[PDB]
Amino acid sequence: MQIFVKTLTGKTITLEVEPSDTIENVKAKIQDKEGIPPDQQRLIFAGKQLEDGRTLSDYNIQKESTLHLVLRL
Amino acid sequence: GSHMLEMALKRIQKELSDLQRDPPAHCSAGPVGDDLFHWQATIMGPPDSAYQGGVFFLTVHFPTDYPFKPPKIAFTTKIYHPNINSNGSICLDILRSQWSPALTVSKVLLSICSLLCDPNPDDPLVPDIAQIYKSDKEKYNRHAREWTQKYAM
Repeated sequence: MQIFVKTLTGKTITLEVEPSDTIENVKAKIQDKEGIPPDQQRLIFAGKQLEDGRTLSDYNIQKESTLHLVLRL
Repeated sequence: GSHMLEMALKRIQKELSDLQRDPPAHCSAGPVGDDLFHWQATIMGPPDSAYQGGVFFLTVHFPTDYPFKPPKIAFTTKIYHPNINSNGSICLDILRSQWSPALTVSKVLLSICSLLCDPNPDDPLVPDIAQIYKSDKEKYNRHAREWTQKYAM
């Protein structure tokens, strides 16, 4: 399935994933495409902070859902 | 009852559906769980402001007669601002007397972002912070950044 990630600039990234993929795995995919380190990434889905060790399925992220990406500083 | 809350539920659903089809850059928001009347949202510290970098969490509580009365919106994250207080209450017109059904939760969060960029020190929930904004803007921006580093990152 595909999910999308919106960034601060407005750009949307597109990612291929499964429901069992962990938030870490998704941060890794983002690093591949954009070069942002996982330790700098904060992901958010419909108001909720996504934490490491939990799955997309645990947060009920679905086909074509859109997360938001922020950076730590 | 039935019909009142059906219309509200139809409307909340339509706003959620619109957020999924066309995600906005200024916020993200959605139901906490089962209950469509209780959402959470995030706001990003606007880039130009002293809140840049921070991620601010809010709760959204839709009344049963929504959208004819406004939602209840409150910060859960600590924020240093003249128009937002210790309990996360927000002094904003469009959440009270200026509320209109034409507004959405997304537009409200946008206006709240404007409030972080351009505070209104004449209608202050926190007079102390308001006086600092009025008579030492540099101190104000410093403390705002300090609180954003401390609570919202």
